Amino acid sequence: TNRSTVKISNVPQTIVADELLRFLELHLGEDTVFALEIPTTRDNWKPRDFARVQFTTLEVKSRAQLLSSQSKLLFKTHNLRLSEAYDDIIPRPVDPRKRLDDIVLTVGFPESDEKRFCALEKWDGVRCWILTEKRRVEFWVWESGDCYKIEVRFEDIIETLSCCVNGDASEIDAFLLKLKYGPKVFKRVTRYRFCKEDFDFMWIRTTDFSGSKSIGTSTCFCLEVHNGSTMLDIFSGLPYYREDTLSLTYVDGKTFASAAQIVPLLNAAILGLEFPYEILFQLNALVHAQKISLFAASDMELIKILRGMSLETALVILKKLHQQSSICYDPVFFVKTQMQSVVKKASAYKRLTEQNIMSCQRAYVTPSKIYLLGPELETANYVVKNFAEHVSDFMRVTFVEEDWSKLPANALSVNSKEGYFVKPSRTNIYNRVLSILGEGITVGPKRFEFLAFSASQLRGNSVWMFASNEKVKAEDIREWMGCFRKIRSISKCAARMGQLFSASRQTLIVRAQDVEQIPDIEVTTDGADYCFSDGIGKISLAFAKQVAQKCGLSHVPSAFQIRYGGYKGVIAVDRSSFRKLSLRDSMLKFDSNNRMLNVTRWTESMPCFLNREIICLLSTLGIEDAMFEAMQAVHLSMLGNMLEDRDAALNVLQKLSGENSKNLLVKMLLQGYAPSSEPYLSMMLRVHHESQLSELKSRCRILVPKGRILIGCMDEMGILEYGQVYVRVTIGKVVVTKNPCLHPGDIRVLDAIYEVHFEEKGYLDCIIFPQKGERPHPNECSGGDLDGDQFFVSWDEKIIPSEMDPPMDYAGSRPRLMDHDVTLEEIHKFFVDYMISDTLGVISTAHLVHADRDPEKARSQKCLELANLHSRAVDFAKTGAPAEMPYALKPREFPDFLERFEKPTYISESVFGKLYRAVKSSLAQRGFESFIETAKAHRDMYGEKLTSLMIYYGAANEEEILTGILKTKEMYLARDNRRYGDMKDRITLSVKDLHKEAMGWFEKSCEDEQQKKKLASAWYYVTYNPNHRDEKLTFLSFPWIVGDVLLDIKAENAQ
Amino acid sequence: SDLQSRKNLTEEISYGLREAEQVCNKQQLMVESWRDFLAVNGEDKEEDSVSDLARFCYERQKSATLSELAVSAFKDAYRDVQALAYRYGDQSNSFLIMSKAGSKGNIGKLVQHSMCIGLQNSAVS
Ligand SMILES: [Mg+2]
Repeated sequence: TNRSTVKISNVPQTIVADELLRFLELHLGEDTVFALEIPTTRDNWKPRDFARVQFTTLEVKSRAQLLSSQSKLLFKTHNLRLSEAYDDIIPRPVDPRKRLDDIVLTVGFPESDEKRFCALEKWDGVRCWILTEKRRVEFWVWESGDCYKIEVRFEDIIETLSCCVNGDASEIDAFLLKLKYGPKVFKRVTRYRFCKEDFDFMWIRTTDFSGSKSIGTSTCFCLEVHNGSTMLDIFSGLPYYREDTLSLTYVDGKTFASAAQIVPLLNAAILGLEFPYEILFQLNALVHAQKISLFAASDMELIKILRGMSLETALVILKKLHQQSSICYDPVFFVKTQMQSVVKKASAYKRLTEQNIMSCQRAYVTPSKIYLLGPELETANYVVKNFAEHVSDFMRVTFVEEDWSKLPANALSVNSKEGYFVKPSRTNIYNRVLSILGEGITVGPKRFEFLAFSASQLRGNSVWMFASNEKVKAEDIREWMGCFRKIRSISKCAARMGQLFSASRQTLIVRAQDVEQIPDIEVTTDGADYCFSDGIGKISLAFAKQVAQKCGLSHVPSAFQIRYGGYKGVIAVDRSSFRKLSLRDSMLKFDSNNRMLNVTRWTESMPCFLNREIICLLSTLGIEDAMFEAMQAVHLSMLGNMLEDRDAALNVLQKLSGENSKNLLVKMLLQGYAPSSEPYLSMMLRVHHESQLSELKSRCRILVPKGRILIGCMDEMGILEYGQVYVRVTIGKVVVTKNPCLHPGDIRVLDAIYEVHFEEKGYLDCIIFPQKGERPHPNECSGGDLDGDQFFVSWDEKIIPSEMDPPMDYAGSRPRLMDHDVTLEEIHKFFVDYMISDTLGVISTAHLVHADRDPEKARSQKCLELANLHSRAVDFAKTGAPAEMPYALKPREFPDFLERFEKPTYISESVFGKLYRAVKSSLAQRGFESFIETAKAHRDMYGEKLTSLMIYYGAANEEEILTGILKTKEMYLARDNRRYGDMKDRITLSVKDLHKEAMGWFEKSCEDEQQKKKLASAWYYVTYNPNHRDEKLTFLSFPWIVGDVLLDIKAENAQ
Repeated sequence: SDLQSRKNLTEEISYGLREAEQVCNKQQLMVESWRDFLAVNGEDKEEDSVSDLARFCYERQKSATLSELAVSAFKDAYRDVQALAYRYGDQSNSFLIMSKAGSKGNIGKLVQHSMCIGLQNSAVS
């Protein structure tokens, strides 16, 4: 049932395992012990007090526990108290009917016909182990003296059938198991034990071993047990057991056997060279998803009818194949109707250079196969924008688990003792990732090479790739980006090579005759170097007013981050200016040969939020739990009143991000409509009511009205010394902190002053710091530099932390300058070295759960080591030094905030415990006739186009593609919020592009302003009145694409 | 005890006197000529420093400047070997009564009677 491992309480220490088993086989039956293990503190001569033993069945355990409950098991004058301990020293199911010992196993891709599937190779006898407690099914395959393990868990199993091999009436011989992702292939690489089999193995991960990549192309397992008809009751535990009798026909399919390392590729080697790449890319992407089988992908007649028909009419047959949810077994049936229905009913390069909407190719690399997705809308980059012809050559290559998760430190560089000191032993998956980084993915007529990776792509490992064509190559674009031969350290060079890959826009090319040098200002003392001027520039007012009108803002930006070729930093704006580009001394990164004006963030004011480290740090400075519960109560009252009231709905929507004085749902509530009258804004605000509660139950996200998110700045003259900034809100007692705060010393409270001269400078949400005297403010506050970043201020009368502390040394280690130059091989060996020995969220997680469990928060000897290691765990991209997360610091238990079911959840009692228990008791409380034909022709054209965004990503009904938040999450998205934040960006970009296409359709449908006002009445009538409910669904987004002119009907009908 | 408990003690002494040798062999790699071996880098002559067991014993005799850390390492690895006199033997043993009370002798004058004498080093020969 549960387990068979029973931990003995206290066996005597002068006893070997060949003596305790002779006693255990005396009171119980003979040969009833599977294996016994005694832990040793030393290597082989010091046993511990307790020991473990695993019985064969459940009745022996239930008898040995009843014998030990009466204190009748006396061994060497020492009583034994048998207790339960979930260890599972041998992962074997305790059942005589679930332990198969001889079964023929074959692999192969699913069928192109109904019941005729092909097979690549067949193993002559495996050991099938069906576990139930651990949801996995093992396959022990023997080949050439080596032992291999194939683990198939229950999550990838989508269907389970029964097959027939012999051909008799209603006989059970074989079973067909379907898969969609793939298994994990292990490999058995090599006085107190009684394992009576082949054991003492180490199950480390490895690459594919079945010939030449015969596992990743199958995604389907076939099991043929000789008994069959008796074990039909134990196969009901397998998920989605289909009650059907399936036939079988063995077809040889050795044509599709490949020899490369990237599988399954479409083998277009006999089709010739006259094939378009855009068709082969979609035909390769539709194979990895379980839609089209492998024999149908290599059919001659389908390629013949695809090539005898135009390209724009060929892509529409391939993008419509994602509409089918099940596996379409008849491939020509979906094409012969589509080619007859397409005849009744440019922007690829026009969206790159104007509004920066690119169509890039993404790919996931599992340890056994590859997974291509297709084109997706994303913010374009400056590195892509200049090469508008090679947009089909860029490709993102991610390296994930077979279950699409993050690669752990157990698959790469498993630890093994060799001699005196231990050393990490590299596995085959490491040499496979290094080989695919050296050579690349060769799909279609072209290949792919390594290009670069940014500092935000190391976490969530991805690789930008280029095709290296005859015009430009992988080295030509990097030579165009600058020169990276001067930087000898590989860790800084890898970050400098991809610093031009961020999302940015170009405005105006600036030459080199308008460059004026600016000296550096040092405030260093006692041998510790500081820099008040760290990436601070000055710009003329006329070119600032020019770039403000070019970028498209209302007012002039007071400070904005910029990338002038190799430069990086923020620019301040003064009044007496004579030049445009005036950079400081701490701005050079490499040879700035390229001339661009890439900006990434302008000057705008966001409301201040809270972080959980902020609440964890303010609770140990002299502040009790007094105002946090009051702020959470006045937050929860407005969030519970926004679903009923209108002003309460408009108050929180204007304060949260996404409605900065211009939105679709804001102008709808401006007229005075009811939040529950129409069925569109009600379901729009229904998910907005629960979004902030989901951000309150996972994160903190406490709304603070006093403060403004502002960018750092610095004044060139200098009058203030140790003073705050005169802020501008559309005073005193301000608290200045950045985000990566772990030490209790970097808390900083200031006092704002009213200056009669700062009104001429015009500093709008720009904090000014002093530049003389002692150590500066932001360089000692969590190590924040003076570049463009976020800052959190509060001129509130709630917290006011009046307890300062000088922080520790924020200086880093020595940089690892190499002797020779970088020859492109030490970059891959550094990139794969980020998947292992990188504990960034682990240190912050182990520090957040350590302050609530121990008194004197952020001041003990254990809470300081994690805060010291967090300075090195975040600086991996600058200096190549590992985090080296030590032992004896994890508390082996988690509180009730993160809710991980592995560790035991103890009852928390802290500032966050009352912050969680207060919310947790509140979840159970709660042209009227001339536009009919055009609307009837446009409604289906909007609806069937919106289905392509509906069913491609997994939306629920209508709101998961409109609002961007997902209702039902997945396996690879419930824990990786960093990828979810980019997924919700590209959902919003795609629905914004569809709204822009609807606005473009609007311009070709009206010529009069009365017609522009009367089109909205008809477009409201087609989707609001119940007399036009068709067989398909009617989405509540039709009067919101032209919703600006729809409010004038309600403003005209009032008068 | 009567049977097999002396054999377990012998098989544990023979394994605790073979680990205290590998402990002392590790301490002789703290010589400034071995600074290239203790770095984080792959080496080719690393098998010549782990296979030669008679050479590391021969180096402990002559050049008595690393033989002061080969005695103190055995004297620290023998503390886990002298602690075997409490798991073995009853509490009514007449040696453990006079050793725990501090009357005559200690735990060092019992492991030489029962398990093993230990190490032998002189001043100069
Ligand atoms: Mg900064």
